[PDB]
Amino acid sequence: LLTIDTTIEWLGKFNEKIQENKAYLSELDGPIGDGDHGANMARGMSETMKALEVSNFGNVSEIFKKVAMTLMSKVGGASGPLYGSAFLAMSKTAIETLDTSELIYAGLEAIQKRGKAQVGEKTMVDIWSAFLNDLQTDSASKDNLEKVVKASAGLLATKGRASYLGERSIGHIDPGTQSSAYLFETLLEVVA
Amino acid sequence: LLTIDTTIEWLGKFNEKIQENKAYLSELDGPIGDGDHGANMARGMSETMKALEVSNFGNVSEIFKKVAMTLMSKVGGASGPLYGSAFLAMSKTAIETLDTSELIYAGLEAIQKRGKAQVGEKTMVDIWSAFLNDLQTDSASKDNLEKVVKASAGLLATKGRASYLGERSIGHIDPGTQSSAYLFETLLEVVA
Amino acid sequence: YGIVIVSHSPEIASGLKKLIREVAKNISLTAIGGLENGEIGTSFDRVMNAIEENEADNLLTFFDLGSARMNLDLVSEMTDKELTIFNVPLIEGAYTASALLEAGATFEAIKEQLEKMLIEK
Amino acid sequence: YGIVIVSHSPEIASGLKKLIREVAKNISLTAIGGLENGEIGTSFDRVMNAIEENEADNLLTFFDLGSARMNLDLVSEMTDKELTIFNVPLIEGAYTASALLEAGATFEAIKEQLEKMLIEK
Ligand SMILES: Nc1ncnc2c1ncn2[C@@H]1O[C@H](COP(=O)(O)OP(=O)(O)O)[C@@H](O)[C@H]1O
Ligand SMILES: Nc1ncnc2c1ncn2[C@@H]1O[C@H](COP(=O)(O)OP(=O)(O)O)[C@@H](O)[C@H]1O
Ligand SMILES: [Mg+2]
Ligand SMILES: [Mg+2]
Ligand SMILES: [Mg+2]
Ligand SMILES: [Mg+2]
Repeated sequence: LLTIDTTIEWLGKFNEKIQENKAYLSELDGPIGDGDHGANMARGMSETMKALEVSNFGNVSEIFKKVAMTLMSKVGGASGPLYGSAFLAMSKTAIETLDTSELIYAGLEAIQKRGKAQVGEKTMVDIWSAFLNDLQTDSASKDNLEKVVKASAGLLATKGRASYLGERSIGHIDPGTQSSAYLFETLLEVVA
Repeated sequence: LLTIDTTIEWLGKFNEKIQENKAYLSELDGPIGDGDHGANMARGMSETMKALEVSNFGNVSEIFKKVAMTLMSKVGGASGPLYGSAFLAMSKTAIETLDTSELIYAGLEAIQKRGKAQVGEKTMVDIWSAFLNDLQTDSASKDNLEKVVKASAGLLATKGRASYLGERSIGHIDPGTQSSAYLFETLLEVVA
Repeated sequence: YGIVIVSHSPEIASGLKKLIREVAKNISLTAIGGLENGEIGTSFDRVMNAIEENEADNLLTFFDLGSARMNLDLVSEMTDKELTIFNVPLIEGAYTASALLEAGATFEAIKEQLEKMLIEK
Repeated sequence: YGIVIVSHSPEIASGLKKLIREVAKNISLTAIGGLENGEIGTSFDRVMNAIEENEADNLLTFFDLGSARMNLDLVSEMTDKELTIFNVPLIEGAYTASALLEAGATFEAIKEQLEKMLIEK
């Protein structure tokens, strides 16, 4: 289970994956969006890591709450309300339990509530769901994460900016799905 | 039937009525529009009178085409396209005939084609149709024109800016119907 | 009652307010567009701001794209003001609601009219 | 193909083109609003010009209010350029057309999507 120190470790590694791959995420957001997802996430996570440095946390719930508010303020696209609400729910769950699948469950439920996406609609919901299912079957892995990211290409987008492209969204990897893969891949590294 | 001279007289008279009543026309356009009908028409008709001073027309058709194209350019709401199309059709008709009822017919037809309105929809169509039947039945009069202006108050607007107010458009005289009344009463003044 | 406009664009927000002011001079009206840097987008903070800036306690709200709606939803959950978020065209919906509100339409009649223009945002 | 936006507002027109340029950098895109003096309104001469100014010969066109439509319809009868006038929401409809056209959707496919969002203007 996560702790104050490994949570801060996890988010730092996530910020690193985000900064490293920011051009790629915005590239993914080109054919099926407005070409800003990487930029959006880089800003939000740079600001998040700044905000975590100056604060002194009593618990993990506090960390998640700080993540939620920073992303909600500093990300100007859909990923803001989405990740922000994911982290907010995880913040509330963390007061009572730091069980990894319980947290992810809180986050998924909140993303689905916020954006109203079902599984298979070509959004980050797809990987949040696949990753939780894997944790519940003790089969979560980076390989399985990458599988979901690649699988996102074949789907028709029915939510968000991508949905405006109809059939022309098929053949393009979803940027939020990719940024969510980085999230879980770094999680697995520190949590295992 | 109109001549070159009584056409120029008509339009000068019409312009005078518009300038003198521009505030009332915009006032009528308040509760069921954006409060500009008077100013659109005033703009359109001063420009039209300027245009007629600098030209030396060879027939009535030529005058109508000039009016048509000036109002199209210089009336800047819904009334421009409609009066514009009206005078343009009348221009074409004026080549074969200067029978007043045939001119009003062509005008009414172009307005209906342009704005898609039927009689009873609280627009200027209502008075163009009534004025036409009046000419045909040899019963056209000022009193019969005010009849239809006053009668527009109780019609539900199903076209134009007025239509956004639904039933809240009832109890309000249509500004386009009023400006078309001035058009027709000044015509009856000079046509005989 | 008041009207709130949320757009990805500061220019759309500004131009729509002016369009609307021509038919609704006296209504309580707020428009917000874009992020704090003038770039295209929407944020929780700015949506919340527009909600609290509006003089009214019961707010009819309008947006362009889905992520703007999400920010309205979030604000709705955090304010004691009563927000209705309408899944209708931004320009045409806000314009319809404002003109009606100016002219004295009831809330119910406005909603009746907006129900008629529901689009899959 | 080309996209023409016609608004009563210069700021809507400008804001909408910017929003759209984020998803359609390469399309022929013309956006006009307001009168010559920048006041709220629709100038026939500007609409006519904007149809000439666009480099394409088949034009997908969008408007806010009924009078804007009438200018488009007038201009349509006065050129050999093929105009389609879409009776759809200005922001949502123009955004949809522009995104689809940038991604290489056919005219027919764009029309099929826009038919889904027809409003009573
Ligand atoms: N309604 C939704 N539900 C769940 N996820 C969504 C929704 N809309 C968008 N997303 C996610 O957001 C990502 C795009 O994020 P970003 O580009 O930052 O926002 P925007 O689309 O506003 O520019 C998509 O790749 C998708 O995974
Ligand atoms: N579709 C239409 N068909 C016929 N007449 C119309 C139509 N739309 C508007 N009108 C007329 O135009 C008048 C409004 O003129 P004006 O205020 O100058 O234009 P706008 O409504 O664009 O500001 C109305 O009073 C009505 O008589
Ligand atoms: Mg994006
Ligand atoms: Mg964006
Ligand atoms: Mg008007
Ligand atoms: Mg007007």
